[PDB]
Amino acid sequence: LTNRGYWLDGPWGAWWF
Repeated sequence: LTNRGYWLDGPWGAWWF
């Protein structure tokens, strides 16, 4: 969710590799 990923922010729910 910090715009560092593109599939699953993981702990936040969105994207943050």
